[PDB]
Amino acid sequence: GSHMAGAQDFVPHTADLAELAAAAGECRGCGLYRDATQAVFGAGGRSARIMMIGEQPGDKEDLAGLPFVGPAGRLLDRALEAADIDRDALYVTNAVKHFKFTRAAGGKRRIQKTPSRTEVVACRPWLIAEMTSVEPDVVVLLGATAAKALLGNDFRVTQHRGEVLHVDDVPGDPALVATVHPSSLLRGPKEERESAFAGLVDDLRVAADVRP
Ligand SMILES: O=c1cc[nH]c(=O)[nH]1
Ligand code: SF4
Repeated sequence: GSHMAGAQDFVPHTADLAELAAAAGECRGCGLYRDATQAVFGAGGRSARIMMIGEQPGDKEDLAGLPFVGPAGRLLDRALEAADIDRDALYVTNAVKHFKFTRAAGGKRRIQKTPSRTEVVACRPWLIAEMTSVEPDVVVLLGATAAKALLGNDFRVTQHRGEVLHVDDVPGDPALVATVHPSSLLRGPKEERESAFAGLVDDLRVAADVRP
């Protein structure tokens, strides 16, 4: 009803990641396909047991067609290295698959703008498809958007950071760990950003030890 179908019309009944990624290029589940160059689907293979979910592609992601290749990806890799996790053993994706940005004169263009909850819920069927395909043991939710995508619109990362949680409406019942988004660490107060980074590394280590 006045709740949207969003991407559900566009998701094929398949577990194959190539078929899903190509189908996502055709998605018109929300408005974000219009400004964006292409859909940015996940990176990695179905053999991964840990899935990590960011917010949305940024500028270089939208051009490259792959997640976490810009500055946020550098910070993500710093954290993964500190947590002794191999990025190529992960399945990395985003809550929203099309880059949302403004082109408005005169400000910085091609910088991320906040996805609407409408858009996140519209795009969530792709996440469900990816979780059905990869069958992760653990899903790390990087930041508020991704966390709310699976844990609900009233979810606060600051109240549950690093806890190992479960929800009732996701296929296969992976453990969920909500944590800091690496992009949040690019700028901000020094002490809090470094405490947040250490907490991210802790949460990543926790996620790597969990088998529900
Ligand atoms: O892939 C990406 C890049 C930047 N920020 C995100 O949330 N995901
Ligand atoms: S952001 Fe997601 S729901 Fe919206 S058009 Fe792109 S793939 Fe479809």
